[PDB]
Formats: sequence, structure tokens, C-alpha cells
Amino acid sequence: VKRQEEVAKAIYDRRMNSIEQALKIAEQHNISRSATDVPAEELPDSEMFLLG
Amino acid sequence: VKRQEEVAKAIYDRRMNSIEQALKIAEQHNISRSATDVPAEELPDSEMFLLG
Repeated sequence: VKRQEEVAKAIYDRRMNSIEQALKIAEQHNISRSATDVPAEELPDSEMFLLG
Repeated sequence: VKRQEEVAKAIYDRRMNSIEQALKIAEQHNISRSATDVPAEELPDSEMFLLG
């Protein structure tokens, strides 16, 4: 139970970091439209910049 | 564990090269030889030009 708790936290922390980095790039290049209709739930950690 | 870290490194490096080559050809034929560039507009909805 202790091992399963720390595994889920590591994944959650990684997702937090990726979101923050993609926000800075989007504001720098001034992209506000939704380039892709695929929902953010199933997007690879690389490509959040394909969102407004 | 160390083997798993170097497997993901190889895939990540392959994605690096693929994107760089796309920029080279796009900045050689579309921009350098032809007048097509960012000021050509139609960036939001032009399919291939949206991925310019």
C-alpha cells in the first residue's frame, strides 16, 4: 500500500511539470486556438502546445 | 533499471532528428526558394500550412 501511494505521486508530479512548461511556450508564441480536437486526457506528454 | 533509461533515450533522440529535418526542408524550399512564409497568413485553418 505504501509503495502504490508513492508510485501514483511520482506520475502526478511529472504531469504537473509538463503542463507548466507548455503554458510559457504558448504565451510566448501567442497561440490561442485549438489546433487539435483530441482531448487533453489522451495526449502524449510532448504535445500540450497543440492547445490554446 | 539502467537499461530502461537508455531505451527511452534512443526513442527520444530519434524524435529529435525527425523534427529538425522537417524544419530544414521547410526553411529551404518554402521560405528560401519561394515567397511562402509566416506573413502568408491562413495559419489557423490551412491543414498543411497550419503545420508550417
